[PDB]
Amino acid sequence: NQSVVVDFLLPTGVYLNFPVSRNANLSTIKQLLWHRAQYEPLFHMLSGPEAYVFTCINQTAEQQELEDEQRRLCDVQPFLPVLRLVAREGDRVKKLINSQISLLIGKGLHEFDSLCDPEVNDFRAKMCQFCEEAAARRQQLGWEAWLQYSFPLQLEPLPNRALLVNVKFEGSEESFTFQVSTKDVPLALMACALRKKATLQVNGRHEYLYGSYPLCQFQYICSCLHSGLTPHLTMVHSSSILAMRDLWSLEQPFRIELIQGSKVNADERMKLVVQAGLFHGNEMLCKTVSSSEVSVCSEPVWKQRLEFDINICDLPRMARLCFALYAVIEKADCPIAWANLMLFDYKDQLKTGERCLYMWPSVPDEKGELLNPTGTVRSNPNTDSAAALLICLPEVAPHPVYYPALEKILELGRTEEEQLQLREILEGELYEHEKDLVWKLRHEVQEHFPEALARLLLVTKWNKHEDVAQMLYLLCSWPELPVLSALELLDFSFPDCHVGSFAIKSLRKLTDDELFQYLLQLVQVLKYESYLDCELTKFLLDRALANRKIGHFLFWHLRSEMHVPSVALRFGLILEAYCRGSTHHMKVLMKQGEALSKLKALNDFVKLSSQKTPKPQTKELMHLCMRQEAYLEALSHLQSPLDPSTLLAEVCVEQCTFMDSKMKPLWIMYSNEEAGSVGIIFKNGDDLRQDMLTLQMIQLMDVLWKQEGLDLRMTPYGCLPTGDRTGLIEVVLRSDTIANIQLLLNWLKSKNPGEALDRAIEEFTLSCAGYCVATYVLGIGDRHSDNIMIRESGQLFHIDFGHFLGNFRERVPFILTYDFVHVIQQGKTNNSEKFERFRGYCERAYTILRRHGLLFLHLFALMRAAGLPELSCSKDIQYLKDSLALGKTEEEALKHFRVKFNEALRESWKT
Amino acid sequence: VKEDNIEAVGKKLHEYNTQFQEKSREYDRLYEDYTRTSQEIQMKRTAIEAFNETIKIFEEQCQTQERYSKEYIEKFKREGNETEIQRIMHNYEKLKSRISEIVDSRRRLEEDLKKQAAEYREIDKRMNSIKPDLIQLRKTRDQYLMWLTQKGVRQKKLNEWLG
Ligand SMILES: CC(=O)N1CCN(c2cccc(-c3cc(-c4ccnn4C4CCOCC4)c4c(N)ncnn34)c2)CC1
Repeated sequence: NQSVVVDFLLPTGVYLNFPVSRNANLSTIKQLLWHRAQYEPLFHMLSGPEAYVFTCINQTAEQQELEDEQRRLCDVQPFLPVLRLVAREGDRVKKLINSQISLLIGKGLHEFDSLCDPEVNDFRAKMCQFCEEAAARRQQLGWEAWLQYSFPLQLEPLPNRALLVNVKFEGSEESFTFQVSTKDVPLALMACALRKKATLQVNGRHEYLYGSYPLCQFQYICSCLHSGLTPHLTMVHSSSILAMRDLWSLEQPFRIELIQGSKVNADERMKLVVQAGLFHGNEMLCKTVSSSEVSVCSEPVWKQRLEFDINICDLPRMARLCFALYAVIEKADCPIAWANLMLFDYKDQLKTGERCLYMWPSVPDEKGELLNPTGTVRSNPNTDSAAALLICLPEVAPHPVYYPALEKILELGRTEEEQLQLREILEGELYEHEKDLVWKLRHEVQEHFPEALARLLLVTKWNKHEDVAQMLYLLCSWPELPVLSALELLDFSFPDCHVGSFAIKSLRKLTDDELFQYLLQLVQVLKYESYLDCELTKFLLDRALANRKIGHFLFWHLRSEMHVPSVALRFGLILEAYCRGSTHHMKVLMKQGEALSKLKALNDFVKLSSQKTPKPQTKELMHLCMRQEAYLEALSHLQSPLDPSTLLAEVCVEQCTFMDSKMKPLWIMYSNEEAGSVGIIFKNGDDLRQDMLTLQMIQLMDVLWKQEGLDLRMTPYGCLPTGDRTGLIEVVLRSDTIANIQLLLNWLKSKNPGEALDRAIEEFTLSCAGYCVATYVLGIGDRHSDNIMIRESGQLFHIDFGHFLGNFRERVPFILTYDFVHVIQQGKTNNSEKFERFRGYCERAYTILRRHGLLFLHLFALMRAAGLPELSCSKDIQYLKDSLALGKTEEEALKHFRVKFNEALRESWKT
Repeated sequence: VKEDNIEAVGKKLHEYNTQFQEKSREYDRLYEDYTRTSQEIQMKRTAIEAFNETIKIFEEQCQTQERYSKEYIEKFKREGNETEIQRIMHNYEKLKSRISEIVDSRRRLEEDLKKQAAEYREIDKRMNSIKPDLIQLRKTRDQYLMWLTQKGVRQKKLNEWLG
């Protein structure tokens, strides 16, 4: 129904209840209320309508002050249709922001207060302040700085030709087209127009042309040059920009009081054992001490003491007490649940007393190991149903003990035949005989092998405080490592806080552009964190507040995981902090999140409306739902979540469709009368993370190649997971699938006549090589004409990747398609000149990738935190060592690549 | 490995793999439910917090109505306006009646959450009885795979039994 009955509570205690339209705005409802309230008692005492503001209990169970009375009741979505008039004044500034955060981050801020944890409350106090300070500090800065913040430069990674460039001014429909040099700086490009005016910003985009760079090094100019089109720009100065802007003594063994269990669900014919071990990363600190067998029931009682072979003083800072509840058939074992705990709290104080750990369910995998030390060190948020273990750490001294401070830690820390024996070892598993040598020659590792720090940190005995001090002492004097080495130190195997801080120290050298390429891995590594406040969170937030594009993608990387119970608290806290310091972008992210919320409901409609009526019937039934004022306004005029510099303006409801596939995704089209015809795909039903990782990897290859002057004309279209099996994919205009084309060289003829056909043939050859090399390296199998697409320009590209590194884990061979070789050869049967140029591109692309092989290993290794099943173990990473032939020499690799190339060509003939 | 003949072990590898793929599909369907119920439960629990939040507001209103009416019931009584007092009290009778509707709706959700918390715990019991069987079928299948690898069975034949 269009109408809904609303309960109204007047400040005099008077209760009014009447129907209003679900599509009515609050401002209108307040007027309908005053009209009825006059015919009810105590009206004379009410102040004017404008003196009051509506209050509601929103979806997130939080009180909301409804200041923007232009919002419709349907957009407001109160839990129950109940509204209360309250006093308008009372520092509304914080009240509006706090409310708009809870809606935007997909979790109520009161859920953070409810927890009653000082760690959560300290994070909020420190992080929100730091972020608010940076935001205020940002407002202080000039027009130039703020422009670099909101619209950072989008540059490409050379000859000097002539470019015909258009120019214009704000409001003015008069253009002054003049030519300028390809290698000309924008200061000159504007000066040549300043003189041309009397006698900065791409229009229809949030992309600006400034700084000490040549016109051709920019992405808009670069696309304009290759696509032929002339660049249309709008000259703007300061005026319009400012409008936008505004103790080691405790030698007693470690003890644990395993008291009770709660809400356990298993077969009553069994017994129940609780295995417990101590961990620092992936290594054991001692032996896996187990409990006694107790009968299967909901609330089991042990009241047993578990003593570990490690004296309290030898415990490292990042010590983890890991638990697992197993159901054994008296005297295959069943893992019920697991839980991890930090022995030292965030304030460095060694935890003491009863701790109730809400346990996480165990999942049967290839490595069925009893304990799970990698798992979250937080509690299960489902405290309602989740099983739990009641443990108690005992008292050790009259006063609480803290892990020794850096001054106290660095205090206790201060041949030639073996010198060759170290060189051979540091040349990736080091055995007990190798570990003991590397440790003795630790001072020689810092001196002659600073890059081998990671090997050294692993050999260190983290279960003996003497060894730990010696290592940390060296770390506090270790040379600054390159970004590549720092990336490795972010892995779960290096959990010491000082190692993370040394790793971050080296990541601070990253340019905003290089950091963007590792942003997804960096967000994932936060799952390996133990405390909420850490160097990585600070780094990520500091960077997000320094750059709007980084901030944008940090928002969506964190938001799209707000459903995952293990990260929901951590990610929630970071987003609130990001929001407090980015109030401007907070308005953009609200416009995006609204359009996304509408499209889910529009997709949910089309999913059901397809299981009834045919395709054109559902199409017009969809268009009607889209033509609704509350829908059309939400879906129109918003920054593209895939690229925030893209303005999605006017929805083309006639052009809008859905795709007949496994999850029926929505094809949404946009037109811009100021820009050309941008499109987006709203997909719901299947996880888009794998596709985003694959595309990010292809983009990295594309950059790495472009850096060595090799442009393989790749199509890195955007793919952004926005939530739980929800995402967006960028529409590549003027393109179709190879299969649909073969219903190929005639398709290129009918799209590139004359001298344009030889342009397309080169685009095809260049993109073919890159996507052949890329799909081989990533092990992407199941590559057929249905998931390979060609663009009218000649560029070939791969779509929908589901199967990663073999995992259909069998080796995927290099693949050359007959049809593609045919096109590469221009139609000839034998065209050695063309074919060998193409083979050269494949060999060049592969060689460049090998040079940056460790970057891909380090990046994939950190991506193991994502929980993707096709990327969960060392063997998945091993696939890349083999595909990139990393354990070979460049010449040995190139001859095996050539062998696989020749065989790909021979097998192409067979089909 | 029970038997000791190549083709006979090969048939069992196929049977055990089929039995493994089947039981894995059952646990994956039951982990789909456990994940779904976990999400539905935290929804019902936040919706319970919302009803409590709504009732709080409705109770704050009665507090207001009682203190605020005090001064006006006393004033309209002296003016012979026993009509205004009757209007104020019947509007309050109206408010209180709606509270009883909201309270009852909060109670209906408490019934659903109790029934769904029992559904979840039975799901976890149904998963924890499949895990020992699922893990055993994996180990068994793997030992037969090794047995035939050791015996020198070709990858083509091994793939034929698994697939
Ligand atoms: C104009 C129009 O409505 N058309 C013509 C083009 N049509 C068409 C046909 C075949 C393929 C496609 C198709 C698939 C994909 C794609 C790349 C990655 N994922 N996906 C999709 C996302 C949703 O789930 C399926 C894969 C894309 C894309 N990026 N741009 C243009 N077309 N396109 C598009 C769809 C109908």
